[PDB]
Amino acid sequence: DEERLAFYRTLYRDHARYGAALWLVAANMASYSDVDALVEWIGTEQTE
Amino acid sequence: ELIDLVTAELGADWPRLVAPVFDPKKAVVFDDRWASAREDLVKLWLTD
Amino acid sequence: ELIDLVTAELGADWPRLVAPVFDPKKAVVFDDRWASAREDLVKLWLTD
Repeated sequence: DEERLAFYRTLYRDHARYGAALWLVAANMASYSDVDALVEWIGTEQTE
Repeated sequence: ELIDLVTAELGADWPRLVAPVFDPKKAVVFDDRWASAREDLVKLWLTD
Repeated sequence: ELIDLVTAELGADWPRLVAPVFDPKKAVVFDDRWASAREDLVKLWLTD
């Protein structure tokens, strides 16, 4: 949401350096469906 | 029968504790450093 | 939705692995020793 989005954005703009990138996803860590979808997302690409 | 089976075995709030959250359209990328670098160059001039 | 939720999280055969078996009408009591004692007295005479 808005609070956490502002938090992670200020975290990046404070502590970032050379070629650093931060990706941010919403995933429940108590669901095997979410763990499988998360590893598929980190695996194959996403082209919208 | 199935829902009070799950209520007796696991818990009453099991589907909301286990419900999937992940969706690949909501991923957020934070890889802008040159722009925040230029703005930080400005506010270094503004600070005394 | 709920059954394939349970299929993705726990397993396909979860209700038959977890299904209740107990029923108090099917309890079996084995407290007869005097009768089997008398029959064993007989078969001690039958054995040589």
